[PDB]
Amino acid sequence: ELTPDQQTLLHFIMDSYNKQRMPQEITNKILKEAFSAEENFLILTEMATNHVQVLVEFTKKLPGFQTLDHEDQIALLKGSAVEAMFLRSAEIFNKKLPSGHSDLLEARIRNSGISDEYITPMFSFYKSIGELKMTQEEYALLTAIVILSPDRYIKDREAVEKLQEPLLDVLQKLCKIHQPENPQHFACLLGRLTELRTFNHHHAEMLMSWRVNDHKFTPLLCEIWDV
Amino acid sequence: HQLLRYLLDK
Ligand SMILES: O=C(O)c1ccc2nc(-c3ccc(Cl)cc3)n([C@H](C(=O)NC3CCCCC3)C3CCCCC3)c2c1
Ligand SMILES: O=C(O)c1ccc2nc(-c3ccc(Cl)cc3)n([C@H](C(=O)NC3CCCCC3)C3CCCCC3)c2c1
Repeated sequence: ELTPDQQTLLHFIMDSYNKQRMPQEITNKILKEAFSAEENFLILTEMATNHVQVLVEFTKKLPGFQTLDHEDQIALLKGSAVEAMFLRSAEIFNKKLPSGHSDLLEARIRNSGISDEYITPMFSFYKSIGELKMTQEEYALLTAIVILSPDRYIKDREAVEKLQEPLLDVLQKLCKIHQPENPQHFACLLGRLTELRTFNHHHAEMLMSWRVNDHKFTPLLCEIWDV
Repeated sequence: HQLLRYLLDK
C-alpha cells in the first residue's frame, strides 16, 4: 500500500540505483588478476573510484538534491562516500556466487593490505547485513538515506532533513508489505546504519596504513578520502 | 575540490 507520490518517488530512486553498473573490465580482474597485496589493492582502487563516479550520478538524480547549496551538495557527497561504498560492498558480498567464488573474494579482501582488526568487524557487518535478507528497494532507499543525512559540516540541516523524510516513510511502508512477520525490521535496518557509521574511523586507520606503507590512491579518491 | 565539483556539475 504505497501512495502515488510514494510509488513515483520509489520508481525515481530505483531508476538511478539500477544505473549503477561496474565495468566488466574492472570486475573481471577478480577472476583473472594475480594474487598479491598490490594487485588486490589495485582492484579496490579502480572499483572504489568507479563507485564514487556512479554515486555522484545517483546523488544528483535524487529528488531535491539539486535544489541544495553547492557547499551542502558537496558536503553530503564527501561525507557519505565511505559508508555508501561499504554498504554496496555488503550488498554484493551477500549475493549467492558459484563454487568457491566467495572464498576467492574473501581471500582477496584479506590480502589487500588491511590488518584483521578491521577485517573482523568488516565481515561481522557483512553477515549482519546478510541476515536481514534485504531487497533491492531497501538497499537503494538505505543508500539515499545515508546520503541525505543531516549530520556530521553542512550549514542548513532542515532542508536536508526534509528530502530524507518521505524516504524513511517509504522505507517503513516497505518493511510492512514485504516483512510484516518481523516488525523490528525497520529498526534493524536503521541499526546497520549505526554500525556503518563506525566504518569511518576504521577506514581512516586503514588509510594511514596503506599510506605509510607506500600504497597509492587515485586523485579522485584522494579528494573523497582526504589524502 | 576540483574533481568532486566537476563530477557534480558535469
Ligand atoms: O556491477 C556491479 O554492480 C558489481 C560490482 C562489484 C562486483 N564484484 C564482483 C565480483 C565478486 C566476486 C567474484 Cl569471484 C567476481 C566478481 N561482481 C560480480 C561481477 O560483475 N562478475 C562478472 C560477471 C560478468 C563477467 C565478468 C565477471 C557480480 C556478478 C553477478 C553476481 C553478483 C556479483 C560485481 C558486480
Ligand atoms: O566485489 C565484491 O563482491 C566485493 C564484496 C565485498 C567487498 N568488501 C570490500 C572492501 C574491503 C576493504 C575496503 Cl576499505 C573496502 C571494501 N571490497 C572491495 C571493493 O573493491 N569493493 C567495491 C567498492 C565499490 C562498490 C562495489 C564493491 C575490494 C577489497 C579488496 C579486493 C577487491 C574487492 C569488496 C568487494
